[PDB]
Amino acid sequence: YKQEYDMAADLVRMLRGLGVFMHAKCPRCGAEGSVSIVETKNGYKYLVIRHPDGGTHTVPKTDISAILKELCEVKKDLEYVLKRYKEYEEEGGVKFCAE
Amino acid sequence: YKQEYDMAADLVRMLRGLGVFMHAKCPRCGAEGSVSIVETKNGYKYLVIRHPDGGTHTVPKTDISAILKELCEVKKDLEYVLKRYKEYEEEGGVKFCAE
Ligand SMILES: [Zn+2]
Ligand SMILES: [Zn+2]
Repeated sequence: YKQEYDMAADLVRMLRGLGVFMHAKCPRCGAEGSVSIVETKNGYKYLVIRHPDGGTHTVPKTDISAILKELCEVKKDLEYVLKRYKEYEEEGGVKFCAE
Repeated sequence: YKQEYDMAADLVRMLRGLGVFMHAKCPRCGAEGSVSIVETKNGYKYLVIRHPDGGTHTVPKTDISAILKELCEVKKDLEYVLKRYKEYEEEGGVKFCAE
């Protein structure tokens, strides 16, 4: 559980740094909110849901299904964007990385 | 030029929809600003730089080098995130897409 939780937390961290929108049903409230991470003073990152009125709830390590579902959707969106980059370089002749 | 410009504009559109942060040196000002797209009333999407005080400048079709450079950086960031998803699924056993 802790492994799976930290890998999810690590992805959410990376995506949040990029600006990537993520939303999920909170395991605690039932309410929709934004998926984020919090870092304890000791350097451990855990997952939370921030509900649009400010309320934030910790995601239990045994219940990350809704977070994994959203990470799945994000993964597909990023795959699609990269497929288009590949198309525009290989079929379109665009050299995005001038080299 | 128009082809290359529209493919870049199409990527910027997709990334902006995802929330992905993009910044570049404006071909007109010299100033740094955020890369975005604008859509004419007739449905054509062109590229602009929005400078943090509100000033927005059209990017000429013959001068998209700084936009392509940033799209290159974004591409590498997204490749890195997907490499980590692949690692966490294949080596970490995490099934992000429950199926
Ligand atoms: Zn909640
Ligand atoms: Zn400018």
